[PDB]
Amino acid sequence: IELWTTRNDTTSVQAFYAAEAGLQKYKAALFQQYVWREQCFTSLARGLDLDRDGTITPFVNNRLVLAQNEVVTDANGNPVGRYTATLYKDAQDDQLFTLVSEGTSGGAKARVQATFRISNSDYLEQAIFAGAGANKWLNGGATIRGGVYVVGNPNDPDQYVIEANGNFALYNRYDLTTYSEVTNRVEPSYRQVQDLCASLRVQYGKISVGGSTQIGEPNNKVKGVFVGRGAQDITGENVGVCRNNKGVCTEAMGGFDLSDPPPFPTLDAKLDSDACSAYPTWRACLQGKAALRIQRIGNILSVASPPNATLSPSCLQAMQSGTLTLDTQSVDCTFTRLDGSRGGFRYTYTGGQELLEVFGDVVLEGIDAVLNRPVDYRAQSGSAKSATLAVLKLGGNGGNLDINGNLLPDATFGLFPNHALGFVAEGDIYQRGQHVMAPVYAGGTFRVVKGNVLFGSVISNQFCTTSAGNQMSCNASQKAEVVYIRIPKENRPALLPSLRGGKPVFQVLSYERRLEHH
Repeated sequence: IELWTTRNDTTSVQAFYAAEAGLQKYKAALFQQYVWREQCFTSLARGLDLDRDGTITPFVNNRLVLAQNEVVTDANGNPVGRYTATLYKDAQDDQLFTLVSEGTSGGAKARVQATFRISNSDYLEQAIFAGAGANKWLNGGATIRGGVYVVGNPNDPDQYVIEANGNFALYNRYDLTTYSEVTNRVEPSYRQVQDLCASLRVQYGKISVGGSTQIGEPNNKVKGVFVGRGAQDITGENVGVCRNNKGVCTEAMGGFDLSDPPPFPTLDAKLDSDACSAYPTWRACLQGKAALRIQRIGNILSVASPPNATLSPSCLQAMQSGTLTLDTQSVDCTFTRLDGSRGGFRYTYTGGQELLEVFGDVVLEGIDAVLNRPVDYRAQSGSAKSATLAVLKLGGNGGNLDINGNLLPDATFGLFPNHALGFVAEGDIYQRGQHVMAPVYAGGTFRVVKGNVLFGSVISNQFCTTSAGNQMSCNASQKAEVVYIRIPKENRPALLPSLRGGKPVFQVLSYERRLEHH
């Protein structure tokens, strides 16, 4: 709202009010279009979603009319004037917008206008976010339903960071009927999605694409391929080809398309997220927000949380060795709070279909974890049905995770992705179970066996596929698969990274009002 003192005649002041009525109405609407995108995502420079249903009305010749001859009314609801609000985008900078409201009132005409700089967070949505690798970021076959973001090595922007010549497919849809009886773990609205919002981004480096590689499909194809310094760093036999089961099928194709892009999140760097931004490091955050937190320096197991609640010796017995393996004997790491709330994790064994409930977030430092049998999970943190398990390194020991059986959420409790269990591993992750449904972070590398599929997302410094569980050699030629399933920001494991494309800004660069007639 803008208030000022004047000595102008009543006539011109009413012309100003008419215009200022238009500007401040649609400055609010413009800001509201800015908050609706901080909640598929498309930038403001490509139009507005005036409905708020995904229908975008674009800018024509950099201009978009928001209101033509709309009338301003007095307190009694009679016409005092008309105004016309027009929204203009800058030809050069796709973040600069000018809102203009020409007003008229009783034969007096006034014009007021404001320039904004608007940029959205653009929460990154990819099946695989890769880090810095070893000079290899994805090794071995893969079929990725979702985006793949790779950061690369800033001190070598000439390194092919993806030399896919076959053995690699990246799609922008999935349907969960194609997998063995896992559809009853996911919410109806989430079982077949045809817009995954996939893209290929590589911040530092080049990429090569050879025959039978498939970045998108002729029908449903990827929403952009933004690599390195420009379109120059998109090499290969298959660029511009978009025939079926070959080539790069893309809408847009240039260089890395992000300002303020996020670095690979690491335990020892600040992680600016709704839960962890106050702490100096992501690790300090996990440590401090953990419900259950156990450390292990050599043979000592020191409990650091819950500091005012008791544990069962069964719980601490299980991690004696420095490796928590679940398998065939139940382990109860829960405790009860002051107010009758539970905390920790509990792992029952059935004979059939196991259970691992997690109440709040739990982090084990200097401890490895292996879940050696299929297990259903249930997780909550008071209101929300989400939680995190962290295995962190401590003195170079621990921090690895092994999921050798299936790992799904329990249908009874909740359904994906309104029910998710997240995994932070500072070391490596090896999945030999056929189906695990979780968002996953591996500070080191994330290994997976041909044939097994992970639903959720992997953030990891390296991704690798292997021929068999026996193996740890990355050279593989068959395919593992990752299926990106968006998890809504609410009911998302708080202690996981929330990677943003850019910084959120809604800032006024200038404001002006001119009288144009009497």
